[PDB]
Amino acid sequence: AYTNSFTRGVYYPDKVFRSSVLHSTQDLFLPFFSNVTWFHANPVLPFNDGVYFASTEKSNIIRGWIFGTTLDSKTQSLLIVNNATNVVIKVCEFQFCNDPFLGVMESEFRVYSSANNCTFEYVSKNLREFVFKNIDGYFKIYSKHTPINLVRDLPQGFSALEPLVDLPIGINITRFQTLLALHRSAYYVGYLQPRTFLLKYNENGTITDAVDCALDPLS
Amino acid sequence: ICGDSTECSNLLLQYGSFCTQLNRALTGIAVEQDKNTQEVFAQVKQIYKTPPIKDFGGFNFSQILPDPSKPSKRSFIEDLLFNKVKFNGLTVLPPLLTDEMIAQYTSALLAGTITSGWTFGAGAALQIPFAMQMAYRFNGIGVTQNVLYENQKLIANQFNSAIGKIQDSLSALGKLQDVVNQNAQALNTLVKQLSSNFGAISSVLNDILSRLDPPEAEVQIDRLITGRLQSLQTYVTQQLIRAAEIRASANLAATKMSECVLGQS
Amino acid sequence: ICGDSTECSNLLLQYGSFCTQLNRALTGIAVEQDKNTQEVFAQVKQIYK
Amino acid sequence: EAEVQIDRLITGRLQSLQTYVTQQLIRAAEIRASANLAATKMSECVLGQS
Amino acid sequence: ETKCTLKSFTVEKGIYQTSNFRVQPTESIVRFPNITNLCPFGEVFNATRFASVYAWNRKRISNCVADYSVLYNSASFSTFKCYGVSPTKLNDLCFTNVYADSFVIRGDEVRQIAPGQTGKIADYNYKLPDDFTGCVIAWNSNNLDSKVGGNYNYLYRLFRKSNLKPFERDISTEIYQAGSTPCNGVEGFNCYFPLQSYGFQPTNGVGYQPYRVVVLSFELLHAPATVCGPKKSTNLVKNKCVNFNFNGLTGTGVLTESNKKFLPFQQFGRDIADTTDAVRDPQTLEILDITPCSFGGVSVITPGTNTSNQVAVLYQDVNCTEVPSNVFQTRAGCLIGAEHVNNSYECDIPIGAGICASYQTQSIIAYTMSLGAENSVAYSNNSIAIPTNFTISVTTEILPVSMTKTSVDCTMY
Amino acid sequence: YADSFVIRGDEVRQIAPGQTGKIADYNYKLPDDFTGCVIAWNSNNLDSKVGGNYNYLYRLFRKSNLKPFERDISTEIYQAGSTPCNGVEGFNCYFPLQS
Ligand SMILES: *[C@@H]1O[C@H](CO)[C@@H](O[C@@H]2O[C@H](CO)[C@@H](O)[C@H](O)[C@H]2NC(C)=O)[C@H](O)[C@H]1NC(C)=O
Ligand SMILES: *[C@@H]1O[C@H](CO)[C@@H](O[C@@H]2O[C@H](CO)[C@@H](O)[C@H](O)[C@H]2NC(C)=O)[C@H](O)[C@H]1NC(C)=O
Ligand SMILES: *[C@@H]1O[C@H](CO)[C@@H](O[C@@H]2O[C@H](CO)[C@@H](O)[C@H](O)[C@H]2NC(C)=O)[C@H](O)[C@H]1NC(C)=O
Ligand SMILES: *[C@@H]1O[C@H](CO)[C@@H](O[C@@H]2O[C@H](CO)[C@@H](O)[C@H](O)[C@H]2NC(C)=O)[C@H](O)[C@H]1NC(C)=O
Ligand SMILES: *[C@@H]1O[C@H](CO)[C@@H](O)[C@H](O)[C@H]1NC(C)=O
Ligand SMILES: *[C@@H]1O[C@H](CO)[C@@H](O)[C@H](O)[C@H]1NC(C)=O
Ligand SMILES: *[C@@H]1O[C@H](CO)[C@@H](O)[C@H](O)[C@H]1NC(C)=O
Ligand SMILES: *[C@@H]1O[C@H](CO)[C@@H](O)[C@H](O)[C@H]1NC(C)=O
Ligand SMILES: *[C@@H]1O[C@H](CO)[C@@H](O)[C@H](O)[C@H]1NC(C)=O
Ligand SMILES: *[C@@H]1O[C@H](CO)[C@@H](O)[C@H](O)[C@H]1NC(C)=O
Ligand SMILES: *[C@@H]1O[C@H](CO)[C@@H](O)[C@H](O)[C@H]1NC(C)=O
Ligand SMILES: *[C@@H]1O[C@H](CO)[C@@H](O)[C@H](O)[C@H]1NC(C)=O
Ligand SMILES: *[C@@H]1O[C@H](CO)[C@@H](O)[C@H](O)[C@H]1NC(C)=O
Repeated sequence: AYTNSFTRGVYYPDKVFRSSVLHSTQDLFLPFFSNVTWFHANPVLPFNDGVYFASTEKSNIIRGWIFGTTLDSKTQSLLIVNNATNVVIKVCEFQFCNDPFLGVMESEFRVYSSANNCTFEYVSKNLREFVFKNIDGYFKIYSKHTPINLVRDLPQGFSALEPLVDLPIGINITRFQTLLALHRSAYYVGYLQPRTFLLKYNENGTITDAVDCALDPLS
Repeated sequence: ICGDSTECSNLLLQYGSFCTQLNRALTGIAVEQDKNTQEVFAQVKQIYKTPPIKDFGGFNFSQILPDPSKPSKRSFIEDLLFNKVKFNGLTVLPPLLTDEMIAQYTSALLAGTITSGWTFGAGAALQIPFAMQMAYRFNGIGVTQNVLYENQKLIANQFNSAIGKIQDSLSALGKLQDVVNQNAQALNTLVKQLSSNFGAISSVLNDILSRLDPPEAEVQIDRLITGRLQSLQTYVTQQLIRAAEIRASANLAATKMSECVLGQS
Repeated sequence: ICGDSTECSNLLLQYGSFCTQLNRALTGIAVEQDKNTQEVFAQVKQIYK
Repeated sequence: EAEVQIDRLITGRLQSLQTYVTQQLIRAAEIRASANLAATKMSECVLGQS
Repeated sequence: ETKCTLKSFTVEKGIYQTSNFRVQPTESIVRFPNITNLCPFGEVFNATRFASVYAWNRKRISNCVADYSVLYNSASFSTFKCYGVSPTKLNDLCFTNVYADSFVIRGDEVRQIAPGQTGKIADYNYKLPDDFTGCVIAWNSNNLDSKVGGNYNYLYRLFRKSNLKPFERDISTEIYQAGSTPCNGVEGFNCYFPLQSYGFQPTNGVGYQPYRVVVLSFELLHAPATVCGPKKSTNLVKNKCVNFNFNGLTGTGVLTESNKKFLPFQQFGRDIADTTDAVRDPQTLEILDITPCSFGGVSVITPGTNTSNQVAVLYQDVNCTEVPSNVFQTRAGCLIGAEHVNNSYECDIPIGAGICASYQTQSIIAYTMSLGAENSVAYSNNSIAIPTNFTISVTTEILPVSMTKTSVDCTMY
Repeated sequence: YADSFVIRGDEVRQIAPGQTGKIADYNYKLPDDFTGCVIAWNSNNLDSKVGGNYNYLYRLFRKSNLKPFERDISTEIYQAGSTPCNGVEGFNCYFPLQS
């Protein structure tokens, strides 16, 4: 299936406070009214320039992503996981199952079978959006958690995404995947292009509205 | 141009009197703006006052005479009109005349006209009753003056209704908003032109200066200087062209104040 | 200045708003020309015969 | 090596000459209006009664 | 200063812009992030048991806050040589990776841990490339590693086929073969076990006592960044033109307590026309406004040198409380050297906002100009005034009609 | 004026206006608007001897880079670290001339 975003995937281009100021930016955005894939429950996707990624549930079936160029050994990759404990970022050379996942006893993690040469570690319904990008050896992640009053369909509205993380890795990326918690006892993928937007800033400094300046003559 | 830095000032000293010319050009403009206002408004010898009565033959001037219950002492229509319209070396000077003074010139021009007709514009003010002055003016357009005296009440009612319609038509001034808008917008561009490299590595005079050594940095600082001096010349030339347009308008206003307010045309 | 060349266009972006200023200046004097002839000729309310 | 140093002088001197020529156009447009007013006063105050 | 600005010895009456007033700030208060991950070297420089010389260790220090000053000045090190980079400039640079190698050698073998040496250690135990970049640190450890009788747990390799490549490592234990006769895994003449052991004692002269060595090697691949020195700071102030640096933001101005609320990831705020006007303190996390410091223009009011040499001074728009008698505050700035009177005359020298100055009462005075006399028409509903005489008056009016015709010859100029 | 000295072979690129390095920092500094000319020629057969000619020294530590055309023949013990030196060698107390 395919679906239509309406006004989705707007993130704060950077720090620096700001108030009521229709500020104009050039960056990598998800164009308004786009053609976003639909997935149910998954396969190896491309990256090619950033990614929008939403998801909907009350349980937690979406348990992180895996990134990289080959998703195996012989080249390095990232791995972002969340068991019922908390997030586990990790950067080694792995050996990934071609269909990697984790179970739910509640024993799991048939994800990889190798953790060599680790160069970075870290340990510690609902709509959960994420924007992933990778520039100059930094892997930036923006995110937002809005509550839907549906269960698993893409809604309409405006909600800007706030920066979360910054990782000075150096890693090359060309592909990525997803991770799901099996049954033993809905998600979308947009892509980002270089656009020019007009963001409206509130008096507290939040982005409340935007204009995509390449949609139509009025814009 | 430079702005604080000292490596910039010695390099800019090499361009001669380019900055002295620009300051002279801008100072001439600012001195001309006070002469514009002196020529339009200070067209009266004395500060004339209206008498405490208002027996003007049935004519009612209350919406355009000054309001004694105000700090500014403006009139009702002058109050309607006034509710509808630090940086990197930039400064705004205040006008020589307050607008209290301007409102005080205009009310004296008004009391001269309502009390003496056109005699105060040619010499000493000679009082005349307002209906008889209205009858002199009916003669000036070729109407016989009993047409005024036999229709005084109707003529005064029509004046009063037409004066009443003006506030409603007010509560237009786009010609005054355009000048303010064009000037603010031309001043915003000059400040925005300071974040451009003009083909140097960066546009901030410290990061160029703390990441290269002098022989290497002087090359980039000269590019920055060239761009920033070009921007200022563009700004000053357009202010010169825009002030000559404001002067031709203040000249038309002075002629109108002489010929339509101090006489009959 | 560039004439359909992207190499030149991105270098032209390093000067800021020079071309926006130039187009704004030239457009304001094209608008003034229609005002000029409206002020001379449309001085009559009706078309008399 | 003298080409690079002569061009720096050429650019500056051209800039200065062209600034001189712009400010003269702007000053002549003002003298022109004054002479146009003087020509009207000669017609209306000297060859007539205004 | 006016005579110099005009390039003359006689100034005529007027008002002249002569220079500028710019408040001056002092001290360079620094700011950064609370001293967090500062790297815990106290594991490689504070281990209970080091590593052999033939199988050295290799720790890959990574993204952190490294403070080579606690190393450099610890005075406990008998040898601290830096090769690619002198030691004091380490806490001011950033690399991609730091590696730390650790081992234990004799006392007089510390001179083979250097680029371009030879000997049983540098040949085949641990070889340093010829363009090394890091630093080598070494200190005596007789009391920890030497025991009574002999500590035979510290071995080294003394036979190898070929010298090591730089940073190469070899933990094999094959029987060496000196002569041409094959060895078949048994000892004998010209078939030697390749590892020997320092027998360290407690009564051995210096140069035979064990030294512990750590070799830091800074490398710079081609990433985006990594660990580096620790920045310093101070205690920001307020209500004083200052020269500030907020973890990268370099500027000048007065700092003041704010009442805006950033979002909890935004560092500084900008205005329309894009100038930094607020910051957040990295240590205490409070928002502070940064208003441009005082400044303006200075004008000199003179009655003319052909009248007097007294002078008054206007400090364009600036509260008469921070200028450095008669100090007088105007809507146009602070006036010094003229007295304010209560009379009102015709304007002489225009100051602004209704204020003029004159050389009358002498000295220089201030006041509010006069619009004009005051005439009161005796208007009534049946009164008229009629003139009984006249005057013939004649006045002049002067107008420019031409200016001078000039020509230039571009090429000759 | 003519100044004369002897350096290594690959140190001739620091005798130029606006350079850095142990020679131009504190041995011999050329102003940034130099006017003259710089001449250099190899002299291996005259100045180099079998075993090592240790009579040609250079300064390798100084408090601050030289002003242009400034000269410094002092021989005080350099002090790298904070500890005072008292005219004797040791860690962070170095003789300032190498050969
Ligand atoms: C002059 O005209 C004004 C109207 O603009 C008169 O003031 C108003 O008078 C009416 C009744 O005639 C009142 O209902 C309004 O409240 C008045 N408006 C005011 C006072 O602001 C005024 O009375 C007229 N002058 C004379 C002498 O009649
Ligand atoms: C950085 O460290 C300082 C102390 O070095 C912290 O200051 C403490 O702040 C708390 C407020 O929650 C006070 O109760 C403590 O008394 C302070 N300690 C001292 C020594 O003054 C500061 O909070 C730290 N930074 C952050 C972001 O927590
Ligand atoms: C290894 O750990 C020890 C103990 O924590 C550190 O020794 C301290 O050194 C300082 C400065 O010489 C002394 O003031 C302290 O008294 C020492 N500690 C004790 C407990 O007395 C030592 O600095 C650490 N090594 C490194 C390289 O950091
Ligand atoms: C009208 O005004 C003139 C003055 O402009 C009067 O003539 C003056 O009369 C006085 C006194 O007789 C003489 O001292 C002057 O010499 C006269 N002036 C001139 C220019 O001759 C004249 O008397 C006035 N007429 C009336 C009727 O008042
Ligand atoms: C998205 O693109 C596919 C490509 O074939 C097309 O079939 C589909 O109709 C598109 N969806 C929308 C909403 O335009
Ligand atoms: C969650 O997964 C991480 C991945 O390595 C693991 O380190 C952690 O121990 C797991 N949680 C628990 C409770 O074991
Ligand atoms: C990565 O792992 C492989 C196999 O474990 C190893 O051969 C290689 O040396 C490792 N990379 C580095 C830089 O040591
Ligand atoms: C990523 O892959 C490209 C392939 O074209 C390669 O040239 C590049 O060096 C890689 N990135 C890094 C950091 O090596
Ligand atoms: C945030 O914005 C709202 C509306 O714009 C305002 O009422 C409020 O005072 C602001 N600040 C908060 C909620 O802290
Ligand atoms: C200027 O000086 C001359 C002679 O010193 C004098 O005659 C003249 O009155 C002076 N001008 C003024 C305005 O004082
Ligand atoms: C100058 O500062 C003082 C102190 O706050 C204040 O009272 C005064 O009003 C200021 N000046 C003006 C013109 O407001
Ligand atoms: C001017 O007059 C005011 C009247 O309010 C008085 O208070 C003030 O002291 C007078 N100034 C001088 C200098 O006498
Ligand atoms: C003069 O004394 C200074 C002391 O700072 C010294 O550096 C300089 O070399 C001396 N002048 C000459 C020509 O040597």
